[PDB]
Amino acid sequence: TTCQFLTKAVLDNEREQLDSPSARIVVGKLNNVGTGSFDVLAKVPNA
Amino acid sequence: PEDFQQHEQIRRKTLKEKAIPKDQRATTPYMTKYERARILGTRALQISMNAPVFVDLEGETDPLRIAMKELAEKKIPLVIRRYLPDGSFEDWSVEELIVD
Amino acid sequence: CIVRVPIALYVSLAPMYLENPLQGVMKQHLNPLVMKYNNKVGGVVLGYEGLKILDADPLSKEDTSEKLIKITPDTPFGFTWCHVNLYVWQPQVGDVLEGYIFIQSASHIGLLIHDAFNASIKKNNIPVDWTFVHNDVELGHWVDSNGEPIDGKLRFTVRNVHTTGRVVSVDGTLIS
Amino acid sequence: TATTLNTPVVIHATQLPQHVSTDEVLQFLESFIDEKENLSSSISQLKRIQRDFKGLP
Amino acid sequence: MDISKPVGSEITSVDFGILTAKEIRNLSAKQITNPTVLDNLGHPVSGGLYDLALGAFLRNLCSTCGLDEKFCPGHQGHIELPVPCYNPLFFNQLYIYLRASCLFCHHFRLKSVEVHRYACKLRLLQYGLIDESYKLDEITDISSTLLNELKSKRSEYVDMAIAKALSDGRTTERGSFTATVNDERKKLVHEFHKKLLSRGKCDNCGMFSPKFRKDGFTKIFETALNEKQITNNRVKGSTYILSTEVKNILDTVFRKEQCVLQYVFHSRPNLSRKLVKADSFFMDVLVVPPTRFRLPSKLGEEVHENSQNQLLSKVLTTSLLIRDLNDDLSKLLEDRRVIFSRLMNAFVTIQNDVNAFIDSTKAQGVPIPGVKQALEKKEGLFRKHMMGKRVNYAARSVISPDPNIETNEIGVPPVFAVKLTYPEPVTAYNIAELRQAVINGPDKWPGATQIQNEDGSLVSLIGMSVEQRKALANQLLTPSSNVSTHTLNKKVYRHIKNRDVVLMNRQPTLHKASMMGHKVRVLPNEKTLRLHYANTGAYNADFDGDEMNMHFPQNENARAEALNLANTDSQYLTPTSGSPVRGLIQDHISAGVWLTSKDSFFTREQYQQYIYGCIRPEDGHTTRSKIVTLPPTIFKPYPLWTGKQIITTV
Amino acid sequence: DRLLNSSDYTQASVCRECGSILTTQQSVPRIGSISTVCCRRCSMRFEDAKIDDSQIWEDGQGNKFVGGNETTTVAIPFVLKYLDSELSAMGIRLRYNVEPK
Amino acid sequence: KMQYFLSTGNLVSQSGLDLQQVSGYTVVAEKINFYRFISHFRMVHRGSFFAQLKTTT
Amino acid sequence: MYKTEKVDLALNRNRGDPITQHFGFGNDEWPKEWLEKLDEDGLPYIGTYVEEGDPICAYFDDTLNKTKIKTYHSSEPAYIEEVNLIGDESNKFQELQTVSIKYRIRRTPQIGDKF
Amino acid sequence: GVHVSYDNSIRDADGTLVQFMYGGDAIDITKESHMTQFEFCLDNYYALLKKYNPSALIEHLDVESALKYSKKTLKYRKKHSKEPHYKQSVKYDPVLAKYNPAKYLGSVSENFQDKLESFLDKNSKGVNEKKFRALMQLKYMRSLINPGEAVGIIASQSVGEPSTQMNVTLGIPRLRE
RNA sequence: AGACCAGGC
DNA sequence: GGCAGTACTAGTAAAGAAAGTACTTGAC
DNA sequence: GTCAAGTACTTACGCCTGGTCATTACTAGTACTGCC
Ligand SMILES: Nc1nc2c(ncn2[C@@H]2O[C@H](COP(=O)(O)CP(=O)(O)OP(=O)(O)O)[C@@H](O)[C@H]2O)c(=O)[nH]1
Ligand SMILES: [Mg+2]
Ligand SMILES: [Zn+2]
Ligand SMILES: [Zn+2]
Ligand SMILES: [Zn+2]
Repeated sequence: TTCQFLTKAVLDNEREQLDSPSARIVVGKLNNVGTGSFDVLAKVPNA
Repeated sequence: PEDFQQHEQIRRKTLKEKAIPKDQRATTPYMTKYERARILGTRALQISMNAPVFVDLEGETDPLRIAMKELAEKKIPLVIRRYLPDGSFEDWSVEELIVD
Repeated sequence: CIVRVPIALYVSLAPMYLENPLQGVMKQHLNPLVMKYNNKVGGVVLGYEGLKILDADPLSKEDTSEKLIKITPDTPFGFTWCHVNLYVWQPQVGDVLEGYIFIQSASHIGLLIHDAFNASIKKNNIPVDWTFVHNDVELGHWVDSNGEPIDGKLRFTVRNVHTTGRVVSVDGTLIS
Repeated sequence: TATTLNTPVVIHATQLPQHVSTDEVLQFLESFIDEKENLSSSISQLKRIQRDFKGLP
Repeated sequence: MDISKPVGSEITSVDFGILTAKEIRNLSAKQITNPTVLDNLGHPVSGGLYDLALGAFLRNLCSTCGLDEKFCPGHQGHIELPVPCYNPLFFNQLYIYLRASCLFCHHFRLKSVEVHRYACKLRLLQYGLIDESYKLDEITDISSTLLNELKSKRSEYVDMAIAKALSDGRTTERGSFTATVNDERKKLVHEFHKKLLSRGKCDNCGMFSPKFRKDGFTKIFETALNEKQITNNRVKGSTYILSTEVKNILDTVFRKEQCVLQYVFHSRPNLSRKLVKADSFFMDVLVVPPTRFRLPSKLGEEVHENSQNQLLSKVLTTSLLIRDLNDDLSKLLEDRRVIFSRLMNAFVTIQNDVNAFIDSTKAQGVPIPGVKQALEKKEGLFRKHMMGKRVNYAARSVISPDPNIETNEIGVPPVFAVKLTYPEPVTAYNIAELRQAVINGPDKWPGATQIQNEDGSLVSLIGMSVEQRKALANQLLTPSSNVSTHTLNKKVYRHIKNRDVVLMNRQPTLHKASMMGHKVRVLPNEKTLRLHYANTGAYNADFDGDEMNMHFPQNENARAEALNLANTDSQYLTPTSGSPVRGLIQDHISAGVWLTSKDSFFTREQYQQYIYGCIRPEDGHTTRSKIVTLPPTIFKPYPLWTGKQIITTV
Repeated sequence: DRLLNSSDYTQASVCRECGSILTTQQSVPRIGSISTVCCRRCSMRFEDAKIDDSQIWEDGQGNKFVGGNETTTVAIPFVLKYLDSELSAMGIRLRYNVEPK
Repeated sequence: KMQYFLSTGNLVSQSGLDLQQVSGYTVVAEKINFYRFISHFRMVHRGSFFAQLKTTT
Repeated sequence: MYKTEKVDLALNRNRGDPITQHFGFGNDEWPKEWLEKLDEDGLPYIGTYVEEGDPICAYFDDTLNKTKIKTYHSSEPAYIEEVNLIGDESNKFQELQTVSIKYRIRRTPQIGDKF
Repeated sequence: GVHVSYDNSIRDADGTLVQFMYGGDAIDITKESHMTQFEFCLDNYYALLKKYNPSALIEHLDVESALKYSKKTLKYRKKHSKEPHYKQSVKYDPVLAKYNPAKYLGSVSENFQDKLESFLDKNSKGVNEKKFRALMQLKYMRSLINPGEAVGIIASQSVGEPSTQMNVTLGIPRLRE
């Protein structure tokens, strides 16, 4: 029922944080499960 | 000039608030199976894009075997930012994390 | 009219500059920025001064040498915010720019500002009583109200600044 | 040309521009060539303005 | 994706809003006006559905960006609907606020203090104050002076509870929206709409409003007042109605009750402070999609126009008939009735066309599918082209069983080893083996099919001789002459080697061990995949004609996951019970009964033949660099071993 | 890699203050000028807004006007762009607000 | 109109016949085999309505 | 495996127009590479070996003044067994527009074949 | 979207909390097979000690603290817990609810403690009694579940895949109810 | 890109 | 020699044997 | 205000390879021919 949850989102003016795995494939994000449950930082020696 | 100066301070006050200090961190001291698979993958992308290799290349041409060799002597200059569900984070470097 | 802006820029960082992160921000982003018209300041960048990488974790000092760069998940290139001062030559309207005359033609009196920046004064900006001669030896000289050729310096109010093309140009006017 | 490898992603002026005098420009141009020469078409043009507030060609 | 082309910006969130009519007159490239798609001689007519301002169409440059077919993204256009019509996504909620509202004072028909009771409980549910909304309800024919004193203390409790919770580190000024406050908000709006619809008289000024009737879609009716209670409307001192008048009512109702409807239509606090309007429920402008997204199908000469062009033409056909019906009214009973009864029928058919464009099941007249039904089910858009997709760099073939493969490897054919390819950027440690691969060519394993230059350019090796191809082998590790591309290096799309990774997959993927990451080993002879027998019970794979997929991952983040994380050696135990899924199956189990029997005795030539037939130290199975053996079970008359003692030294 | 990178990867340009996938488009440059990426929604008409020679650009029709140059490229799937095409035909607006602003 | 019935299988009837299904009346004789070919002339079917049905009796 | 496809040059016209597409070779500078597959009638020889990209038939076009060729759109090689000249039945006697061509494909039993 | 967080506390993608610990003990199903096979792990003591390496894994740990509170609760529950559950004002949580089991050595579940102290009481078998209980608590801690595990996919594949193997309702009609 | 038909596991 | 009848032509317009919740109209 | 059957909109393993047939009536027009 895609356009029943669609109307209930636009009536609520519903902002979503793109957390669910079904919402991060529609918009093309890395998942928050497993490998994408953290970030990688690189230690650079010079300031 | 005035709005971005205020917005930069809010972006950096609410990012220091989410920073857990090194003596108050309480996650696991081990490096998980998901952190190992991304450290070896992110480094092998860097090695193939001409990053300075810190280990000796004994004829190995695979960029993923080199990052596996760098992890054995702990010569990977990377840091895991372990996210908490609040939005807060803990900075664990690869030299601190113990394997297996 | 050289002015100082401190800016904040969000730039990439390739893995070949992991040992030299200050050198990689300069060569990739700041060195192709000098002597070009930048849109988001309002002039031509002369040079840069005081490059500081904003460290990703806030719990360390700015005194520290080792800093953190957040790696993109898809690509090995890092990304970081950086602060640097730009000394940038910005001309605007109404200012008076001392220039050195470069083109002797009947269409536009071309002049170089600071011997680097192109400029010109259009014919409709030039009044009626300033005439031009027909030189056949070499494109001659402009006889002004004093009855003498103009050569060297010519101060003028600025009408418009051409920013869209390759180099910057100063549409100037001689009337006030 | 005009890529995230060339240009900054987002560029902001952080503070209002304040005008510098002649002495800070000549202090800069003797110091910005000092670190860089020790973009060569721009160093060929930065010396033209460095030799402008001092002398004359 | 290209790892040598980064991106600095990321989408953080989305939010669903109503696209207003003022935006899509500024958004629009060009308004399209006549219901002819393309005229004679194959050109698209200017002003129609296929237009050059809406995108480059069929070997012709665009009229908005001036680009060709491959580079024009397509542009937004619109039509001008002459009357405001009903949006079918919002009609079930438009018919709630068209009902339940007074037509005389233009509030709702509730009392104004109970409409205020939901105005400030929903404000507490925008912020993270699920518990303070019930303390608010504990505040208590009636004169209208103490009701202002009642509305004051309820409004001061909210402004104190929001101030306290935002100060005590709990709620952001963007509010808190968890899952269990979505429960209490959906429970509260459904209670509010149910109580609006059940009112006899308007409790602000006490007289009746005529009840509206909806039989089906495309129309609204109001009923005449009863023959009994017309007396109430004389002591205060059926009909089809127009969609401009329905809008004229609700442009007054939403203004007299602006302080309440801001919280019904917002889950989170409205930081934009935009007004909520009745123009949200109507659509005075249709947006036509870009012409890239409605290109026609083609099968030889059988070229048919798209279904959306068939539906947007019928709106434009009615949108010109409704203007030609205004010819006589612009000139001006019998000359007036026949031109008005045919104008009102144009109001219904332009509604029945704007419904049928959006929803095909709200049409009437096997129907042409609308824009709702390109999204709904399997064979929709979320389930056919978002959650599941067709992929590049992937093969499928019948599997044949194979021993002599090291239980984590797959056996790939030569003709899969030629086609599938991997981008290796050239470095100081590649130009020994990646110079040899580019010399071999597209048809010599291990070879290469393409080189990607630093500029993003791409040079194919297919139509090239070997003398032209060795010259490009000396082009790989060169310093770039462009300063703008000085940190980029060339990528050689080499073939799949024996060190690459492969993700195998057999349908139905009932659990995660039915999609594992195998290593590779190429095989010289035939066109089939080769699967070891320890993997045959994890995929539930037999060999009576099974075919199964082979996905070849394209970067180092994915090679490090199907070797370490989605690996087939990590999937020994299944997480259902903790029981293994991997092991030998039919001939090997029947052979260990005979080998480990007491009758099995082996002489010295037999015993040492079975060890090197399975260990083979040069492939790296032993751990000693020399095969150690045991003393035999029997020493006299001649030395014999045992099948127990086979597996002991194995 | 499967569902995004090797199926329908595109680096489309996004307006930063609209959050709009399919609004921004290529400017038609001049002789010697460069073609910038620019927005249709947050750009005002030039005769409506009566300038510094860099905020002004022009369509292919000849409609020269001045406005939104706050835009950038984001890696999306192409089917997200087709979703916005269908969903804006319904009258629904999507704001793809991006983090570096 | 018989060639349309035989090439498609679709039944077009205004005095709608006594049997339930409306499509799937003609099937291509394969000649992919001879055991295939003689099997078409001995097979019986119950109906296409009984195919998309939940019972088993 | 015997596969047959019908190449037909008259499914893009109607009602007595001049037939714009004729089998055979025209008088232009068409490349002499495909005399190996095709006869002088623009029809292929019996028994020849055809892989992907080889021409199935040659026809001269009148509206373009060019000898186009249709080609064999299959990745698996085949041999041409028989070529049928399907002639049209009418009172006006017509040049051929329809040709049926049968291919044979060697299916030697490879591995992965079901017995 | 439900998954193990770094709190060892499984929760949904939007942040709402499903459970405080996976299974009540946060141990992985694919790592807990030989966890209570104490007769197998005693016979293979010197070979299992190499793969867990106890001496090199003390510095990043707190060996001292979780073992003490695991004795405050084991002594309390043998003394109490003859009464039924409604009378038990417990006064002490288990060491999983107070101490991180992935960092604190000896922070084990109560069935693991009550089965190790039931095994090692009965039979008395150069490995002594205390070096075996110090290696099972290291075997327990390494057999913890990692943060980030897609648990609810695994939990829903562990029901949907054995359902294909299939006077009251029964089977796949019962799972639909 | 649908309809119907024939299969594969 | 030119008129009108037909036969065609290409042209542009209409097309019956399963499970559950949720809304709601019926009487009282 | 309310129970109460009645009316209405929803799903209904995975993906894989083939083949087929997919607008029709009619209506007005230009041209063909029989005719006087
Ligand atoms: N999801 C589906 N899987 C199928 C289907 N048909 C076959 N299969 C798969 O292929 C395998 C075929 O097994 P069979 O249906 O032949 C049962 P059978 O008694 O023949 O097993 P054996 O006697 O051991 O060969 C089985 O493991 C299924 O997982 C189907 O229609 N759907
Ligand atoms: Mg099978
Ligand atoms: Zn365009
Ligand atoms: Zn009223
Ligand atoms: Zn904009």
